[PDB]
Amino acid sequence: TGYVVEPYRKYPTLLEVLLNFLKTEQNQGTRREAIRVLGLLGALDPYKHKVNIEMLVNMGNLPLDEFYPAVSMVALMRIFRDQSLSHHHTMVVQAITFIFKSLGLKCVQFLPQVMPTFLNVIRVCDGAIREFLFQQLGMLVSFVKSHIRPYMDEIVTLMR
Amino acid sequence: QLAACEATELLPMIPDLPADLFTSCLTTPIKIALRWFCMQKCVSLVPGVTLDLIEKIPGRLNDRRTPLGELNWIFTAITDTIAWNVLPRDLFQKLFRQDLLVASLFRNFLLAERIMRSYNCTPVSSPRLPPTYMHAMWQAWDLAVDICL
Amino acid sequence: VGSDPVILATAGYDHTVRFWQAHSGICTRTVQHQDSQVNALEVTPDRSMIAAAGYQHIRMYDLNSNNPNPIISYDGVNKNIASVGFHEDGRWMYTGGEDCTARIWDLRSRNLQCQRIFQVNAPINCVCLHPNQAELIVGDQSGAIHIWDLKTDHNEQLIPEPEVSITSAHIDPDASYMAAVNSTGNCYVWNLTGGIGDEVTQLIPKTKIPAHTRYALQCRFSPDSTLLATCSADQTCKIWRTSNFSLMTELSIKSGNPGESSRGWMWGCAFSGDSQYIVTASSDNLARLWCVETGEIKREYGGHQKAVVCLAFNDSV
Amino acid sequence: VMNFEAVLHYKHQNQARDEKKKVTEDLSKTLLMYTVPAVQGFFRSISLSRGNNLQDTLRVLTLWFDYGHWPDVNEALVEGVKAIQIDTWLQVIPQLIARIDTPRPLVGRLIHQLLTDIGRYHPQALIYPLTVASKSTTTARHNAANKILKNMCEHSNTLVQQAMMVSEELIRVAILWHEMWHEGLEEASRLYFGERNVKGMFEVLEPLHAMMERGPQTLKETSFNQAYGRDLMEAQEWCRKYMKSGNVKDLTQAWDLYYHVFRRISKQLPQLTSLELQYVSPKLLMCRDLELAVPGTYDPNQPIIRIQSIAPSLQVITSKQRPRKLTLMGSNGHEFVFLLKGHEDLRQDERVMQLFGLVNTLLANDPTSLRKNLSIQRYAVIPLSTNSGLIGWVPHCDTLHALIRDYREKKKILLNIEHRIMLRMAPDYDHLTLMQKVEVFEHAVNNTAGDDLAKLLWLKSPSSEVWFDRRTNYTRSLAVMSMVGYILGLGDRHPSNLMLDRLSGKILHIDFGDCFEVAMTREKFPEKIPFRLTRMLTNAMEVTGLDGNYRITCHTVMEVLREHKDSVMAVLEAFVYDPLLNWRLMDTNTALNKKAIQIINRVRDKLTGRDFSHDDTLDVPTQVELLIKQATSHENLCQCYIGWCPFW
Amino acid sequence: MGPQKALETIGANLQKQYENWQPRARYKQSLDPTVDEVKKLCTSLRRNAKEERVLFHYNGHGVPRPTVNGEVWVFNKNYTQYIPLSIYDLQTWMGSPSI
Amino acid sequence: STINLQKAWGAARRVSKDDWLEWLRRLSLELLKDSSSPSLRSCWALAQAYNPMARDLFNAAFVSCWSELNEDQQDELIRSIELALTSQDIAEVTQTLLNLAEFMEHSDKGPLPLRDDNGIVLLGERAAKCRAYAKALHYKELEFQKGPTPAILESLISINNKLQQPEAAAGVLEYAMKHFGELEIQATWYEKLHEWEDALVAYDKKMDTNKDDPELMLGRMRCLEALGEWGQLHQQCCEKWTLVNDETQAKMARMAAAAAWGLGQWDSMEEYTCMIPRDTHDGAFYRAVLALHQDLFSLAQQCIDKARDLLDAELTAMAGESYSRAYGAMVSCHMLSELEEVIQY
Ligand SMILES: Nc1ncnc2c1ncn2[C@@H]1O[C@H](COP(=O)(O)OP(=O)(O)OP(=O)(O)O)[C@@H](O)[C@H]1O
Ligand SMILES: [Mg+2]
Ligand SMILES: [Mg+2]
Repeated sequence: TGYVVEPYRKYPTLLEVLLNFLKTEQNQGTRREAIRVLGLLGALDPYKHKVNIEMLVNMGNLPLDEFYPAVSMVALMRIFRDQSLSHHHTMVVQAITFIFKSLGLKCVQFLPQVMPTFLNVIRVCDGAIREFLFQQLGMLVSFVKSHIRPYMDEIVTLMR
Repeated sequence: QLAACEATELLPMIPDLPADLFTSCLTTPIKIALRWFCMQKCVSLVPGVTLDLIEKIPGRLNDRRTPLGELNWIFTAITDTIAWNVLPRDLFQKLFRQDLLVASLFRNFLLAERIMRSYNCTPVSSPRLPPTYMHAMWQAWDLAVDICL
Repeated sequence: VGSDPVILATAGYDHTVRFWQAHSGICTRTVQHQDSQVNALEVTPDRSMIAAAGYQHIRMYDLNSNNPNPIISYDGVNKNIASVGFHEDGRWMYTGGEDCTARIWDLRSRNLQCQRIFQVNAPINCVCLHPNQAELIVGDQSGAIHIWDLKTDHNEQLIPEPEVSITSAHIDPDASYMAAVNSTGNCYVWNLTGGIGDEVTQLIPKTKIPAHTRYALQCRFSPDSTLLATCSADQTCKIWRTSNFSLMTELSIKSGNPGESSRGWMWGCAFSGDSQYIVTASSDNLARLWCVETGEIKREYGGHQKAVVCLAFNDSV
Repeated sequence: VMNFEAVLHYKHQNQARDEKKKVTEDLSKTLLMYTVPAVQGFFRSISLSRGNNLQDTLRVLTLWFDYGHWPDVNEALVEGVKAIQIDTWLQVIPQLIARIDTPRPLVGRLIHQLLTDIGRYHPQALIYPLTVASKSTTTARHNAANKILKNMCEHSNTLVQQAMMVSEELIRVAILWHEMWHEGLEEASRLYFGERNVKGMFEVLEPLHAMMERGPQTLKETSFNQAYGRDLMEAQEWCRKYMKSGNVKDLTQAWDLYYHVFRRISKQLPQLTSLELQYVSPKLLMCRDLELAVPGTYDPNQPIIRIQSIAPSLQVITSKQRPRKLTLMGSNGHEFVFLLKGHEDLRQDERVMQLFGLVNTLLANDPTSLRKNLSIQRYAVIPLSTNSGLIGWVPHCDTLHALIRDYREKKKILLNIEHRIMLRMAPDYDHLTLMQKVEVFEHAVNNTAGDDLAKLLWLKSPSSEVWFDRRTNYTRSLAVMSMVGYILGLGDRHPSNLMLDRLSGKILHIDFGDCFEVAMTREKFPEKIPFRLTRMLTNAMEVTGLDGNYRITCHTVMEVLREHKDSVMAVLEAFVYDPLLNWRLMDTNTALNKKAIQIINRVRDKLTGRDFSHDDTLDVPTQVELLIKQATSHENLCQCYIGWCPFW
Repeated sequence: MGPQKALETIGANLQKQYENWQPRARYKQSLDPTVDEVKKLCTSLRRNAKEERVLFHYNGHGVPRPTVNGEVWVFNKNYTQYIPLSIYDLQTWMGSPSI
Repeated sequence: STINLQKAWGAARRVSKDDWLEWLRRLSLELLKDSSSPSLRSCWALAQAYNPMARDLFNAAFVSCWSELNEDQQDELIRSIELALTSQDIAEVTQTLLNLAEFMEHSDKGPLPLRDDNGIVLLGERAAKCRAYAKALHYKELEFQKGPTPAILESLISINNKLQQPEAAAGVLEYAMKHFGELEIQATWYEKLHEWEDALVAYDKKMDTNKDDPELMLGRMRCLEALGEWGQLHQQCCEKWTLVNDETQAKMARMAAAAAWGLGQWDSMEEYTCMIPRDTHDGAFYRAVLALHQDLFSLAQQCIDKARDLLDAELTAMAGESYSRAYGAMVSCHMLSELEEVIQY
């Protein structure tokens, strides 16, 4: 049909979505095809791209003692979102629980990152896992103590 | 001696109470007594009473014939009663009658013992009082306040 | 202090005025100048007392008498006093302001006011006095050498190079050549049509000397008028000879080292009576003394704790 | 524009013949042939930009305003004004409101008829401009503005009576009674002890006594009046007993109580760090869901983000002028933040921001420059009176002064090392000649290194290809606001009045209070610079130096400014032939129309390279070079005020 | 309020609250006090009241929690360090009729 | 804590892509086990089972280790890093060590003690190999900071031009003209500046005086194709083949194929294309192009599709930092998928 460059206006995210496939998908027909696509849509003047449109300085911000937990927490939570967790839920949550156990009450700073995803995981996931997640939720609860109060509604909804 | 909390326990961090909780009980009883009334499930049956209304209760703590003074006057009667029906006579005299300020503190301390309970604290006193939190004259106060606001 | 035929004095940012001696360099005595620094000194022309052009205030200390604080205080100049001069008889002092106003100050009669003024555009750097005591030469920070007649009230402006702050000036005791020196690093020589009885007072442009790379800061002729010494901000004091205008001598206080990030500039110089020794001041605490023939450091007057800007050097009987 | 340039040939070429009865009528014959087809034409090029016509629209104004007192330009203007989309004029309202009081009869009535139309459609857009016009001093403004607000009340009374109240409450918050008393008293003490002036000292104080005669309107004013309303009443009594007797023995009793509250209030203001809005202004706390839009948000092509509710308490920045950090929950939900300033006329800022609007337009339409992201970082400014206004706060920014301070303390560098070197060498640094001070300046440059900005611009970037873009943008940006800054003539650019975007890297100037060489002529520390291109900022560019990105970006900019000089004049003539700003230039000595014409002479000069040498015509590379030399010369830099920070 | 205003004010309010229950007493409030400050204060109140009862209200939300050693926390002159204060020392300075 | 680490440090007896990557994998995981911080130790368990967990913590993991280790142990490690960069340019081992090296500069820990400069010269080389031009410039300027030379400036104007930053290149030239007023060997400089006519003058002069060199010709050929001149470039190829080596002929033949293709001389093109190595993108491309003139689509389609699979790495190295640099590779795939449309046309 000859629908070219125009797709970078209409559904403009497209370039970011395609250039992940070249840096992820382990097939030299899929990685092969993703090039056939990019080509056929054509190249963009990077100014046209900037119209159509952390991790290192994550060290830069902090002293090192606080750095390490923050990095791990970010990597863990980047997995902690459906597709990769289909196998590796349990692993992630075992790490987190060990992190908070290790930190003391300085763990509290990570709460708003973890907790919203965490509770949504419980509702979403299969019952194969679910009895484990509650064991570990209760573990988070214990280290954090009273600071969990903001999320308590959601927890009670989950339990109920 | 008078002490906010037991040796184990930590004081409450609860956003709507003051951080001064044991002092405020001891020396502004009516002000927290009313605010603490408002935070219970008791208020389910006093509709149209918010914390804003309790800010502006008219009267003062000396003019007996004005809602604030009335509650204050009641309060005094109640705490003095809870002490006189609980403590042995010698001890009651020592604390509640000998001198003004101590008597005022221990009267009010009874209120603290009742409140701070509901937030996992227990106050402590050097002449050790018995537990008065359950004593039925409190449920009189509860009604008295209810009507009076 | 007064008794020595070579009175040398020196000062800058250390608040002291130190009195050296020529042969040895044992410090005779020192005097305080608090509240300020010293922009330039001069001795009065009968060796009687010495001037210290401060910020807001000239003061004058006794050279003959032993250990005083100032005899005379003049204020009434609401910025720096950037130069002085003196009437060779010893009645007047011809000052220059940072406030664009080259005054006259009577020495004998006490009067806190000035006798005359000569207002121009920019701040007044140099105030040098022509030998017959009738003309006064005032430069400034916009190129402009104004020649001001003290008798007739005439003022004839004169721009050698556009805009560049002409930093200092002097005219020889012969009245044959005048030299003023600018911030570009050029020393401009002017031929005198010597206006004695006529007031012709015309100048004929002789030579632009590529004198220095950086700021030239003070130029002076010797009493011989064979030699024109030009101090600078390349830590140098290049002596020029009168006939050619060729580099006869090049004094330098450079390091002799690939890394020495400005030891300090070569501020002000002043010849001897015979013009064989040339003193100089510097911004590394060292008032020196040289040999004009060769360029050999005959003495070194190191006593100041902070920097030094101005000299006061004196041959006369 | 051929017809417009032909018009300006026989205007300017005739004043050459004329100045240096019937020569104005022959002119009025010759001009009129072209003046009218210029106007007719522009209307078609405005109706075929429709989204990009600020340049074109300002051309129509230059014509209307100046050659509209003819009836035959009036005719074509009238016709076009009825034809053109009423959207278009929104972009040029400041120019229109500035001439709302025209002594020309026929022009002024057409303006009204246009503003009353913009008042009909897009009312939001107008009311804040009109409200500051409304409470003017001069008669033909405040009659005509209050007139249009009356004619604009029966479209939208609900809208105006909101917006007018909001406005008048925001000003009660912007300065509190005890501030007004503190600044009033300190100025009063300068008059009677410095100058010895007594009648002018009453002129200072008694408008505050007239303020306090109204009585406590809000809780904080109640607590002023209860704390010290009495003292001030009594000091007023004694200063009024001076006006019948004329003894200094009255006055000593008054200055007792005046210094009394002065010292008390001076001991209070350091701790007023945040203002609980109930105490200061209850109407705004009470305010929920105004139809009136969030200030400096209104777009004719967007739906209105309206004031859902004002935030309950205000953070107070500590400076000379103690600005508030006011914030509004808009009806889209989002906290919008402002900064609400007392004692500064922000109509300069308003117009200057309009100018950058023009420049960004010009630079974006040259394709060579478009590519390069030459874009001035303009924020929003909404005046509320002559004495106050709001200013759109900027996200992801920090003053150089803050960056450098944070870096210096991180790596344990003593903050004022440069100033301390200078003082350790020469203790009397202020009290030196020029040449002496150049010594000391150079010494303290040649012992530190100015890597500080250059270094932290890399430490704070994540990756290198980020850092690269940051620094490329940083340079070009800093050049564009050199050249634009120069023209405007934008004084006092010390390191707390400019700031770095911690994302894009771009620079962003703030505070346009010192404009058109106000700073160049002040009688203590007159600036000698065009723009700060100090060594620190220099080191942060590519290691080669100025000769790449920065110098080449100056030419690129200055080709574009010297090209379209007439657009740039139209915009600047606004706040020059508006009387109510230009008192700023009357204060240069220790009359106005002459002084106002001096500015616009000056700016015509910078845009013709007839700036340095009135006789010569300095072509663009050459003009730029002389400027760079000026800005970077150590004589010029060490004359600057010590807190200007020239050794950064 | 900003720190210093708040602390002074709280001393005023706390005094006003005790004035209801006892309006005829000397109320000597100490605000973020040093050890030596407290010593001067308690001993001074002894010599005034001399045989009769003396209140000692101690708040301590600013300081860390009191130790098993029998030490309660106050400040040093510069406000860097929480200094401790032995209860034994405190009941030395305060008299026997006390609360 | 280090005896298990030592197995993954200098196990650098590696030769193919898979061999070096598997060095990297095992290294990153070996780091995570050790790392003294409990909040990384934790992840190891996961880091095996999901490898991008180790990938992303690599830099962080590395500092947690490196912070502890002995001086002997630091040099032991660094010597295998030196060797990992030096021996074998793998996109995803260089771009993980360069990004580790850059991570190390923002740190309190100091930069990596490589080869006495803090490795500036080494790391800059290998950024310019990767087409990591921005990083390449950071280090190139770090050289400049310790006393510049004509060689530094020469490169520094090409690299600025490779970032498409010509005002900065022109600036660097105006540094040169002040301080190195004589040194001015600008035959390569004009060529790097994108002053292609003046470069052709300077290489005309330099090939008149000195002999028929291959290097002067390669530059003077690059001048012609950058001008556009096809007729003249086909002359500069024809004459010099036996005088030229076979190593230079791999560099040369790419320009030659485009030139002969320029002039509709296909027989010549066929000869030159074979000289280009098949495992490169370019070789695959021109083979495919010849095939399209000849009319052999099966073969062509295979070569196209082979080229894509080789291009994978060029698009996988660039775009990991910025799309702007990816843009080079983007034009190639544009051509390829258009190459496909040539068949269909
Ligand atoms: N538009 C803005 N965006 C972000 N920050 C701003 C803005 N305007 C001002 N600020 C910040 O607030 C501070 C004070 O602002 P400003 O300089 O306008 O107030 P001021 O009291 O006039 O200060 P000064 O005494 O320097 O004139 C500045 O140092 C700046 O960091
Ligand atoms: Mg400011
Ligand atoms: Mg300001």
